[PDB]
Amino acid sequence: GSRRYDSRTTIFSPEGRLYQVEYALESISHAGTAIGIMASDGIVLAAERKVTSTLLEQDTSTEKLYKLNDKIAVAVAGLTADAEILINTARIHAQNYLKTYNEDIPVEILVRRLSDIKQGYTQHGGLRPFGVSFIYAGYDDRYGYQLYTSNPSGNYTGWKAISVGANTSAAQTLLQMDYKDDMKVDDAIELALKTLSKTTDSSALTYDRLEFATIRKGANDGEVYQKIFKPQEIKDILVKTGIT
Amino acid sequence: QFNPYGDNGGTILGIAGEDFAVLAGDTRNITDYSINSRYEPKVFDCGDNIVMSANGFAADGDALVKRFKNSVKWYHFDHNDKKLSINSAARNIQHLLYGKRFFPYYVHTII
Amino acid sequence: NNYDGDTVTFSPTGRLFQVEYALEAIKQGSVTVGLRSNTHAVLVALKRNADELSSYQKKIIKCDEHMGLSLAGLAPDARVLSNYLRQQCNYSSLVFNRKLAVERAGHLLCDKAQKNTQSYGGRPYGVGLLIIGYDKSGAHLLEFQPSGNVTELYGTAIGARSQGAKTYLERTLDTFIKIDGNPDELIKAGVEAISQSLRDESLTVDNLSIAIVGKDTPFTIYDGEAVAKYI
Amino acid sequence: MTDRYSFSLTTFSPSGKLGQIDYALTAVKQGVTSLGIKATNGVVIATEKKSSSPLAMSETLSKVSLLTPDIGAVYSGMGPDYRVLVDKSRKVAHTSYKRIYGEYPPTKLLVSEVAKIMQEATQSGGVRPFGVSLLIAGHDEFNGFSLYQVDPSGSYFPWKATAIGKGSVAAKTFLEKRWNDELELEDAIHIALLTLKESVEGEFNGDTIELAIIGDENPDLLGYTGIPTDKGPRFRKLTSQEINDRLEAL
Amino acid sequence: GYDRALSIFSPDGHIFQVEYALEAVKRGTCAVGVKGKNCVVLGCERRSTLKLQDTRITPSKVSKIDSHVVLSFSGLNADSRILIEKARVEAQSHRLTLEDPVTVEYLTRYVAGVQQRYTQSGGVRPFGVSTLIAGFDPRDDEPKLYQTEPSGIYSSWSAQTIGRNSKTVREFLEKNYDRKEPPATVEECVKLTVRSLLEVVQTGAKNIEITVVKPDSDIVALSSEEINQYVTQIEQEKQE
Amino acid sequence: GYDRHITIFSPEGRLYQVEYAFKATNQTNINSLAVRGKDCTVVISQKKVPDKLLDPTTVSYIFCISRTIGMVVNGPIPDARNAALRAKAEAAEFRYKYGYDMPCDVLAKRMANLSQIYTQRAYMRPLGVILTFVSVDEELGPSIYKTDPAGYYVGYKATATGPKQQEITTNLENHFKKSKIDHINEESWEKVVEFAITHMIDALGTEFSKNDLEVGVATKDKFFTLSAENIEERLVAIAEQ
Amino acid sequence: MDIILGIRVQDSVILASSKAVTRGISVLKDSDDKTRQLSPHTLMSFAGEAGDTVQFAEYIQANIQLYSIREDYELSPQAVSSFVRQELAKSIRSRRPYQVNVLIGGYDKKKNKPELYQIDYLGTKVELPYGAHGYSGFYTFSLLDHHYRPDMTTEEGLDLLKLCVQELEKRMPMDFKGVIVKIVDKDGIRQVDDF
Amino acid sequence: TGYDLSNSVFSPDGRNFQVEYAVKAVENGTTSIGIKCNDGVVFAVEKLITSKLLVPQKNVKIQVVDRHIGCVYSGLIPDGRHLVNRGREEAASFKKLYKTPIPIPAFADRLGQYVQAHTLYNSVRPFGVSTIFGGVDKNGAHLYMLEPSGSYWGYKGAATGKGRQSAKAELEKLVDHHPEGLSAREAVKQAAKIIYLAHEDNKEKDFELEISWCSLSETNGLHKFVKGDLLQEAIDFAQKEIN
Amino acid sequence: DRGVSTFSPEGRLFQVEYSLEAIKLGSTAIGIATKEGVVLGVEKRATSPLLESDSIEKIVEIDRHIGCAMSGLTADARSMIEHARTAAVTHNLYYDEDINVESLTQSVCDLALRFGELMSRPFGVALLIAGHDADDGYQLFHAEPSGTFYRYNAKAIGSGSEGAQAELLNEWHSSLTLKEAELLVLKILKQVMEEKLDENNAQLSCITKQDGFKIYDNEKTAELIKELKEKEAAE
Repeated sequence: GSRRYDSRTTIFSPEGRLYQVEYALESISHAGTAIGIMASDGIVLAAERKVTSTLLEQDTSTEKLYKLNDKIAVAVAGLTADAEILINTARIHAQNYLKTYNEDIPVEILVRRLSDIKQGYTQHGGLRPFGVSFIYAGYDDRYGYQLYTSNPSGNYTGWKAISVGANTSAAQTLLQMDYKDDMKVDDAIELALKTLSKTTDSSALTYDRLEFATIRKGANDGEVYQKIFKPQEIKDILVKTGIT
Repeated sequence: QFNPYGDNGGTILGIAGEDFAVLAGDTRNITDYSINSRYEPKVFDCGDNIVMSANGFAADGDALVKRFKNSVKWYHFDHNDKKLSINSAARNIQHLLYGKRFFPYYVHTII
Repeated sequence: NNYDGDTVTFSPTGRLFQVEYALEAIKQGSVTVGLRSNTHAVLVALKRNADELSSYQKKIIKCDEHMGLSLAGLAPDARVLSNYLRQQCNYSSLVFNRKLAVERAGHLLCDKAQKNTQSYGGRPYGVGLLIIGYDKSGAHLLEFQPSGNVTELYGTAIGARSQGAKTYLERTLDTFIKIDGNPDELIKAGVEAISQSLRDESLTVDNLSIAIVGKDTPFTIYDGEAVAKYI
Repeated sequence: MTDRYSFSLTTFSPSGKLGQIDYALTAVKQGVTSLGIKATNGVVIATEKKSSSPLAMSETLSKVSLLTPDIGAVYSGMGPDYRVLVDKSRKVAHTSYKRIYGEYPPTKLLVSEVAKIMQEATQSGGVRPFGVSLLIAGHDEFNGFSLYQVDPSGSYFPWKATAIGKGSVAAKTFLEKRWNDELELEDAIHIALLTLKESVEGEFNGDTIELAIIGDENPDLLGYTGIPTDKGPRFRKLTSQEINDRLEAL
Repeated sequence: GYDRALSIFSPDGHIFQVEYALEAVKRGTCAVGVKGKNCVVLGCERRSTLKLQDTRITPSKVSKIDSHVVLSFSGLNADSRILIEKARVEAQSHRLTLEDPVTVEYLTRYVAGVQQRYTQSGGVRPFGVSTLIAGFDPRDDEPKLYQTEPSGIYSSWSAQTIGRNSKTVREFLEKNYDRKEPPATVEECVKLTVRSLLEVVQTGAKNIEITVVKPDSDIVALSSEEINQYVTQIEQEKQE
Repeated sequence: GYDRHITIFSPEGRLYQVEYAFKATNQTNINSLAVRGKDCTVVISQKKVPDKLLDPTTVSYIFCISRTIGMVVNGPIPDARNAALRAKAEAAEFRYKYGYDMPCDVLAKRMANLSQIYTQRAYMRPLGVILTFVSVDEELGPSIYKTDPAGYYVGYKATATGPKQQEITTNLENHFKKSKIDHINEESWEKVVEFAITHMIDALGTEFSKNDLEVGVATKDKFFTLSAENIEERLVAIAEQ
Repeated sequence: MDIILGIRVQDSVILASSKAVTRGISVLKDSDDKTRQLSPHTLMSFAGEAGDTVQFAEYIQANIQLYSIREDYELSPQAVSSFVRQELAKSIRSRRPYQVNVLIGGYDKKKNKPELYQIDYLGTKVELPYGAHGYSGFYTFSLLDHHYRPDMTTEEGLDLLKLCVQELEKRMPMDFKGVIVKIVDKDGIRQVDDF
Repeated sequence: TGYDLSNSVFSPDGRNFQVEYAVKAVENGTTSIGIKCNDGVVFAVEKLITSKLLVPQKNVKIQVVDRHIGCVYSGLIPDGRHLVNRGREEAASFKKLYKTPIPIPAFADRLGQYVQAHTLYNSVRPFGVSTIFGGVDKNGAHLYMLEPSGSYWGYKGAATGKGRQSAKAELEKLVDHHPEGLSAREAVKQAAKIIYLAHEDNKEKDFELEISWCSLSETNGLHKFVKGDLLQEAIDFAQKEIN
Repeated sequence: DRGVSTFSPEGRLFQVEYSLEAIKLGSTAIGIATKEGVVLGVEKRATSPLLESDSIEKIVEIDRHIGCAMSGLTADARSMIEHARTAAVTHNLYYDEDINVESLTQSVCDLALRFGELMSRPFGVALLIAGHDADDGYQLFHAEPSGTFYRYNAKAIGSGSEGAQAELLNEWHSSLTLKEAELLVLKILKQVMEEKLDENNAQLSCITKQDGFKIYDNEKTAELIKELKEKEAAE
């Protein structure tokens, strides 16, 4: 019968590793680097686009940064198409919670569920896992600002600052070296860009090869605002930190 | 409207002695004011020394007896030809009847 | 070799190795003999214990009052097939008030065994059966193989070393076919036939199993002290 | 019987590639060139109508397809995969949008829906990926004119201008040289025809070239009159004759 | 649906997928449980290749199933969430139908059954997780500690460890735990637990977690300093 | 090398099972041809009855799908009949649902989509056949539409299929290069059938008796096959020319 | 069932709920507690169809207790009341709908405010200073309209409740066998044992 | 390669080897034939008598479908039974909806499509039988033969199994020597001979002959078995012609 | 691979034969049937001194008249026990009587071959089912994952079984008393066990018509262990 053509996506190696998870992680390591940094007064998301062309429409684009609800966003590393499947799930999950409890969903709860879905694909159903790692940036009135990452295994962990995708080893060392706890948002913005600048595989860092976002309470009083940066705004913040 | 039940009349009677028991019933079968049959027996030997009658609506009575005799058959098949005791027969019949709790067999059963 | 992974694969010469391997389990099974006259049909079965501390695996199953079988090979498969047979016999009685023809019983088993040989994931039945019965056209003996092939016979045997019994019955044919209206003489010829298949062991009292069905005889099994008469 | 293939046929190799997506892209690579260019007041999508035989009637084979009145598609790769995608794309524009909101989906969202269908063929049990890349050009009130590319993986990107298939590498270089953000629709059509002549080997005329635009509303193509707010489809397929007119002035 | 038998016997009578699940447990961070006279203590190693971790929000290694029972584990983290969720749902279901919270043994038997089920079901792999489950039965002061593993077998332990280098720390507990005298206080019990982790961990910095469970739903996590004091104290008496 | 056993891509983006289904298309070693008149569409196919024990009348690769649609098949008969039965069911359902007769080109597309599905879905094998659909459509006029195991389809001025297809194709191409038009400029279908058989003979370089051929004709509102006697009458007319 | 009242005062929510359980012409029980603690600072009283009331209450209770464990956090009264409303709203279009009316009295620890929610079997939710289900309201709403103030102390709330129960004992046709009273404030839930 | 291990896989020639392997199982079986005649059809089959223990006349191989159709087959017997059970279901449902008994060409395709269906997937095995069948309907007599591939045609005469070539040659003679038509009683005789002539290729074992027929005049259009004096008459005619 | 339900060329089911290999790796379990009762005994075999030995539960009650000992992948037995208990209690509900030991055993054995591509693999555990009924008296059954069950006068299963069974062949006769059988199980367990037999690392039980099925306390067994040491030094 058909058994002959079955890869068996959900089995252990003799070392006790999930082959497909491992290989998906290998896949993700060639994806454009994404960085999240959490400050006392906000969160930065910054990501590098896969080697853009000059004729690509840059302003009406979305490859790396996505909005889940008004309080939560994600940075993506891996297959975009896979990520959008999971994003719409997460969006629906957020709305079910709001409808049920008349309260915005706590950041972790959304992250846990999305991670649980990924986990399922590694244990049953014989399908390939999603080739995606997320950085979740969000706010709720229990833990305030939070960063999380989840990967194809369905494992998630919380962070002060973290990178996913390409060159995470180099990227993490540089963040570990300059990160401080009292740090403000605008310093994190600088750290984020200065890190990508050093870890990119490109000749130099330019506005057109970047997506950028912040989550601050720097709107008006006890209420949170998400800012997905326009291309001009990224060009400005790049000059403002003298990287160009 | 279709009425799935009817009343076939008749009456039955069981008495227990010290080392015997009798189960009797008339052989008349009726609907309304008509006789269907003057001899249609409704007391049956079911094997294992059990006799049974299910009086009331004949079609349900026959269905039940048929099912019970069949129960005796399979009791042998499944339990090394063991004899079905009268108390065990009784309990088995309870489950046959109550299995149709929401669409009952219209019968008074005696064994 | 390359073509024995499952029942759904033909070999290049047109063989079904999984069915043939199923046939092989029958050959390892303990011998059982079937034969009939025009008034009775008889099964004799050599039972097999595990050691000196164990029971002797029963080989004969009653299907209805007028029908039953003996088994060689996987016992659980015989349980499934005999159960199916009991249901078909029963269905025939309850619905039609008609005892199931031994011939129809055979057709029904063939078709049930066949389904397991043409689809993915299943396996063939690993058991052979000898069905005896007395119906509206007299005494009958059938041989069931899990290939699906069912054959009507005067006499036969299946299992390990059944070949001895099979040649004896082939020689004894014109004698036993006419043991009409004598129960114990048909059983004697069955016991004589099954003896042609014994090696380094003789028929004991908890070793031998006999069944008889016929004109004025419900299918019934003899065991233990009730077979001592025949050793 | 039935599908016993409930497991994925596309899986990660140890190096992290997804083989079947890669190979689907290779099939797109062999496909005949097609392209799209975005002007300020329109979009143009074009492709070669390379024929199977001169006995075949290539009018009956449409490589450029209307999806909604303001959205059109063209492709490179395996035609029959494209054909069923157009069928599904048309239906999904109704079932998951028009039947809900009473209007047609905006370009980006319909593209998103097509991409989803293609992604699912990259992960679902017992299927291979689609062997095509699509270029989808459209207009909607709030986003204006747009042009998207959808790949076998389900990925999509917006473009000012691009090409796919056989001679894409040359064509993309050509388009970079001639594109600007002030192109008027007629200019883009002329650039499209120029780019396509490089990749076309044999005859180059109105019968060997298929070409459509997303531009102005066409009330003459509506079918009826009397509702001011309905002004007609923005999608229009240029006639064999219309293409030839622009080939003299090439 | 997907049917494949992934857990099957090999010719030597081994189910490799179950055994490969144990390999994943082996790679997991160490976990240990020790029961006192009057308490159970669950300690867990935390690998220090991860700094810049946010420990307010990062998943804790010990989890409450109910207010009186806790579960820790070694192996795949994502797998463990599935078992914890089921156990928590079962805990509430038990209270609802029996009008009594679960016994630790019952809750263990349940989690073990789920794991077992996944070793002979089509289309699924076994859980790459072994658990330590501990607490106190309702209205009972005797402490309980159980261990489950991917095969589905479960059992009671005076003290036990799982995960990487758990053989080294089982060695330690085997020489350092007297059956005739269990650690008579909370203080004593937590000490023996931290001591055993220090055979394997490193500096006991952000590297050791301790959770202390006492009768009548009395459960608390120790903070860095509280643990640090045990770390600092153990080392001074050590230089001998 | 299991990428050659099921319909998944090979490293160079090919589908081998689809390609091997095309090779099964020629297994019967029969050639077919279709042409359009003014009023009609004619399809002719070789008829070879090797065994003397066969009933010649039951050997056919032309099917009447609907009252108006005819279909000729190049490939093994079991797959051909499978394709025929489905198309009949599809054309009948279409009429029931939409209140008008299924057009040739639409039926062709539907069968093409069904075929595509077997090229993408793994548990389904492609049918080893090529389907040439013919009619006189009420909107489009005389029509030829052809489907293959890849799910490809297109309309034709005329076409041929089989082992010697290329000879027949170039023969027909050459005629239309000359004739300057899309069709056989002929009044009666009888003469279009005569044209068809004539160019079949030139292209193949063989002569035909009445039992070597099989002919189907589509006219306004009906499709019909010719009998051996109708073909004999047609062959006689060709001889006397 | 029958009588369930609630009053939110300055710092707490008080729930009074009748003690009788009557079936036919027999009062089977005169000490029935028609309430369940959903979380340490949230209490739900209930009245309606026999069997349905408790089954529903306990089902909600289990769900909230499950949430509490999973998230190691107490859900706000608003969120619990919304969860409860959604369950009832599902039920009304069920094959057999739960016929249960509830009052949810909670203390929100983030806001430091008491909150009272009245929800009927249809899933009609309203936040109120005081609430009643059934015929109770026909007497108590007018009485409370008059004597209620938003800044009342827990003690004043209890005296206002005595006045309600007295009016119900005067004019209600049936003997509801007095009420069990519970207070929900910043320190949790406690029962007054002499009313 | 490995193309022959899975059913429904095209080889690079364009063949499905599993169906070809099924044909080998057919070629391995006993011989069976069909002869179309003036107003009917005749079926016969060779039944190898393996041993004296087989009850003669009692292992019937020919099967009736509905009241008017006979089927006989060579190869895996249970596969043939399965196919006939399906044939019976198909004829029952045709009669249920359309009232008229199923026409023979119509019936042929029901089996054809069903068998062809067993070459479409790797999860089933092809049928290991060639089936000769036919009968009489409102358009006269029809004889059909159907292979594991699902391929079938109409026949003047047909044969399959170990002795197919022998029988075929013998059948081709009859077709040449009787262009005007063979009669029912005639064909019964001829069938007996051909089975005897084709038994040379299976001659270790001796056999039992079995014949059936549908003729519009001789059996009223219904399938009946040939027994008693008429069978012995045809057995004898065959005994003549081998000697 | 190859189908989970495949036959070998010798006509045996691969998966069934392989489960038999896992049962051989199991801890030893022994049962002996007598006219005064059936005795079941097991080697507990704790993997470390820290594991509390009374939590090892390889002897199990099915009904008051039926008990069970296991050997092999013991986690696989939980659902077999659960089925057994449900079958027995259900039988009593339908028939107002005790369920026959053989019928019980048959019901359990029906589960066993219900595997393939129903559960994903055979069971990796063998059971000694022991009980009493009024029709056939005291009985001992050995239920394998092949779906086959044999009645035994005495039987050993597990790693020590081939040695133990030869030992049981000599010692068993038709007139053993209950006390004799208890000592005999203890004796043979001590022989085949790796570790030294005592009241903590082995366990006893029996089923009598009068008192039903009972597991023995560690105190009670300790005294039978002392008693056995005394009988054997004394010749």
